[PDB]
Amino acid sequence: TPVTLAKVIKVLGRTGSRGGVTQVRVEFLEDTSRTIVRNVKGPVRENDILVLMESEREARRLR
Amino acid sequence: AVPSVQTFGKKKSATAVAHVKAGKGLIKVNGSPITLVEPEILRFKVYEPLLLVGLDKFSNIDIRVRVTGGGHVSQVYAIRQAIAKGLVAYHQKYVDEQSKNELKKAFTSYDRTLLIADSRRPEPKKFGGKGARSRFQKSYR
Amino acid sequence: TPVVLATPIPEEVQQAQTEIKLFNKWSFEEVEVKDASLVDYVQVRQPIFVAHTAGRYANKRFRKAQCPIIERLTNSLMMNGRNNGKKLKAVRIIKHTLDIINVLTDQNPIQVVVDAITNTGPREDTTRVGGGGAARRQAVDVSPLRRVNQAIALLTIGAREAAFRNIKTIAETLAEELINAAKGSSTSYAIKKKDELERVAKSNR
Amino acid sequence: RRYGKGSRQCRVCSSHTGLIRKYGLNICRQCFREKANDIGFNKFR
Amino acid sequence: PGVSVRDVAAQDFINAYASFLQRQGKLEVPGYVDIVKTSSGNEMPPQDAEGWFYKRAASVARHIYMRKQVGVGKLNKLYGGAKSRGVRPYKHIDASGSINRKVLQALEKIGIVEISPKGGRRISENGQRDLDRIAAQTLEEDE
Amino acid sequence: GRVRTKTVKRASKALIERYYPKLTLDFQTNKRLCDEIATIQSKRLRNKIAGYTTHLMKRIQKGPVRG
Amino acid sequence: GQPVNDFIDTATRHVLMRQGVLGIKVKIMRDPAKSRTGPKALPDAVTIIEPKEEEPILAPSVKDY
Amino acid sequence: IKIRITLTSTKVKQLENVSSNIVKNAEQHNLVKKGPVRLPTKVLKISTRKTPNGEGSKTWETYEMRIHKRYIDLEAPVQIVKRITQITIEPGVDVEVVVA
RNA sequence: GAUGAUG
RNA sequence: UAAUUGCGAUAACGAACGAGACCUUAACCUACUAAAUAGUGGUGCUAGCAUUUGCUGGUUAUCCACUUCUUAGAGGGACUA
RNA sequence: GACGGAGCCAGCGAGUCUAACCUUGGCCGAGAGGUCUUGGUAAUCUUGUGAAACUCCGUCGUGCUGGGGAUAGAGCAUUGUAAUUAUUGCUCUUCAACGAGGAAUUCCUAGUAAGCGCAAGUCAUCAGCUUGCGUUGAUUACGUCCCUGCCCUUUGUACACACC
Repeated sequence: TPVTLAKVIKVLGRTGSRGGVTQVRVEFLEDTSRTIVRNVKGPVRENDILVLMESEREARRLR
Repeated sequence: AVPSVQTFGKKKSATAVAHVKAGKGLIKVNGSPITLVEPEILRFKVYEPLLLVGLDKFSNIDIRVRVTGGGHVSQVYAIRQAIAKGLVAYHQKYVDEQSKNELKKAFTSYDRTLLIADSRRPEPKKFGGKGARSRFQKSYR
Repeated sequence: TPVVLATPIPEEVQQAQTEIKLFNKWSFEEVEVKDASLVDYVQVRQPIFVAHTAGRYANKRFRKAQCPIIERLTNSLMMNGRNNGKKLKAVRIIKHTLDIINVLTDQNPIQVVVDAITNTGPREDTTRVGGGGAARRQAVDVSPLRRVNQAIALLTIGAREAAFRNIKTIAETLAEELINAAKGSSTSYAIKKKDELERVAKSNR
Repeated sequence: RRYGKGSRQCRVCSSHTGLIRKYGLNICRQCFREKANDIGFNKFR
Repeated sequence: PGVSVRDVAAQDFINAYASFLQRQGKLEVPGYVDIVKTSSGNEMPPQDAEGWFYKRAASVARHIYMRKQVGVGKLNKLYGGAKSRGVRPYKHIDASGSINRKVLQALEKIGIVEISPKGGRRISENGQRDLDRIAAQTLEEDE
Repeated sequence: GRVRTKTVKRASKALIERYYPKLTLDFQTNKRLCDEIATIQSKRLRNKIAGYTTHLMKRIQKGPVRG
Repeated sequence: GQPVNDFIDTATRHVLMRQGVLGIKVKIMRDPAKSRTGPKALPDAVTIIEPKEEEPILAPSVKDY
Repeated sequence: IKIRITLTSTKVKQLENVSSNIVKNAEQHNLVKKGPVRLPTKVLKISTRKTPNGEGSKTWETYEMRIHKRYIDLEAPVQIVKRITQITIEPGVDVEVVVA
């Protein structure tokens, strides 16, 4: 299956009962000007590149 | 007298003293050639300050090092600091400023420890454990 | 041209004045791996000699990303108690292992190590989530730095477990592990584990 | 008699156990804490 | 150019001198070379039963050349090791005093060492000639 | 955290209200002035006092500081 | 802190009354301004000297000699 | 006339009054002397449990007594040597003078 | 917004 | 903010103990005062290899100098400038 | 990785009066140890405490095997009036469980965890313990209030021995 790439443009906060899940907003490389918010599992900064296995799943917040 | 310079380097308790003077290109550590330094795998740590700036600079000089303290690994890092420091102090006193600056730029851009010592030192033990932070095991039943 | 001194420096050790080679055999100009996401977290642009630097990387959050990758693979072989420390064995085991890769594949050995990293970092993982104590799994994305971290751990855990109670040496089992993973072969411990994590993740979206 | 636990006693309290002999103090650990300031052992680090 | 013992790696020199003395055959060997083990810390006698005594002599020869003086005690310290002690942990244990005394008495009878003021043994003018001569050969064999 | 205690806040305030014409933005100059204008018991506390006095001096250049 | 050692004296005694022993402890904080040897004030005491009045001058002048 | 005057005390302040007295006194008699050689401080440590009865968390305590030693060498006539040995007696400082 | 009795 | 640490607000105003300051120790100083019971260099005597003025040792009964490394006393340095 | 021969490097300490301490060096002995001398009341000598892990070159080769050294037999020594219920050290022989460990549970954020050994405390002899010391030196967060608790405010209470 295809895989799409996106670029973190902001880090919103932290979630999970124990803080191991940061929340980010991203900008897709191809077809930019589409942004999605989703959760990540390890340390992360601005300008990082994330490989998204499925593009269209916007992620919920525990608070 | 012939031009001379004395410098030193340290890592943990290891210390090495490098006497440097105008000569023919000798580089001996502990009264032996630099080619016989042990442990073998880390020979290129001692060779590094020479290679990085070319062997040319070392042709007109004699360098004699001596090491004490620490252990097998920490001594090697003391030697490499002394050799780099000796060359910079020699160019300070007997060549010119520019040469010292450009030399220093090469040494620093590769590895800072070649010239500035490592500030880390060991932590004391604290009663109640086998180490500075570790503790004995606790039990409740 | 070669220079001679009062102390002779062998000719095997004099060509390096033009370019730094790892273990004085392998070059760095030709190492580049195409995973666009992982460039800023694999360090192959500062050539070094001996893979024994003694740097400080545990004082700030992301300083470890600047450590050259060969040394971060060395670090992970010093494991399971009786081998903690003993970095001089790790440097020797990686000197042998890089050598075996070149013989077995006629290819740059460092570039093979890089490819093994970029084909093992799982892309999607799962997290425990619940309320009041009852829990379940939920899918999340995995960050670039952690992709490299969990890559190295898998490559060296499999190589350590494959050699234990075996006739083959550690430098060999690690050599086989790195060769297969970079090929994308399901024989590797690293690749099989990756697919187990990503299969679970898809089922818990 | 020439040796052992019976050959040594705290010079202050006649106690037999806990005696410290370093530097020829021969004072039981309890009494040492009491007399430490006068003897010249202070608490620094 | 000249050559000194310090200009050749220790591993090469020790084997070179040990061979030379084995061919030459006038070094006195104490007879118990098959029974004794080199220290109380060890559990098996040397594996190279033929040539272990010759190797020990070479090591002591170089050892004196580097430094002022030594004594049988200093060599026991240097050739000790980690005693197993079984269930209990390790501890440094000194080496065999008999063996190290009879390699120093042997080395005197060959003329490589002499007693010195301030105690212990010491290199002799003849000792320095032999070791230095063999170092230059070992370099020549670098081809 | 680099918060400064009331001993530092008030000793620094007490020097500006008496020695504005003699104080400057230089830390090294202010540091030496506080040897001749005050009696302080330690190098550490003296350095901190002179440091915060310098800090307030920059503030006054921008405008009136409260209090 | 350290000033305890400098400026505090202490003592303790046993009183064998008929009901049983009862102890006393006396603490005296000497006044540091009267110290003859050692620090003359607590560590956190800062003293600021009151400067003299200094009037503006009228016009530039010179003096000869 | 060679002499070696040594000093040992647990408190530096008194010991620098004595030493500074000796050297400044010798230079006004223009004698020849070595400098005040300061040997390494030797510290004495005693470690002990605070608790007098064995109960409670294992809390350990350490004490320290410090010893500072110094010596000077003098080559001076005996008459001046006599009064030198006599002056600079101070509580808490110990002095020994050896000839030849 | 799963479970959790007693001294 | 590590801190009842501060900025402030204010029916409260000015204070005291605790935290901080303070002390001990670990890091730096080719800058002061010195030092063979610590060091290094040179020079008398001397062993070996080569011998163009070279490489490595011995001699603490040779003597001279010096303080980079080692020791301490008195000070400098960081205050997030 | 075990074993063998070589390589070869610390820091913190302690040491002799109403007296026997720390011991270089020489010689005998497989070894422990024995004997004759010597320096140190100590930056002077023991002591560069030539320590262990460690590197190199070899022998063995996935075999409860040269991994493992418990439990036993026999002999030679040291401390002590006295060692039997072996004080401890040496030598040969005997050569068990143990194949990485269930529910549970401890410690830890860098010269730190962990591996390695040394001096000191007790001490005639006896450390597998404790207090410090150095040598080799990673992996993983740079967060959260889910479990265990802590500090401040608001709120309910039939609790005051105070949610046991």
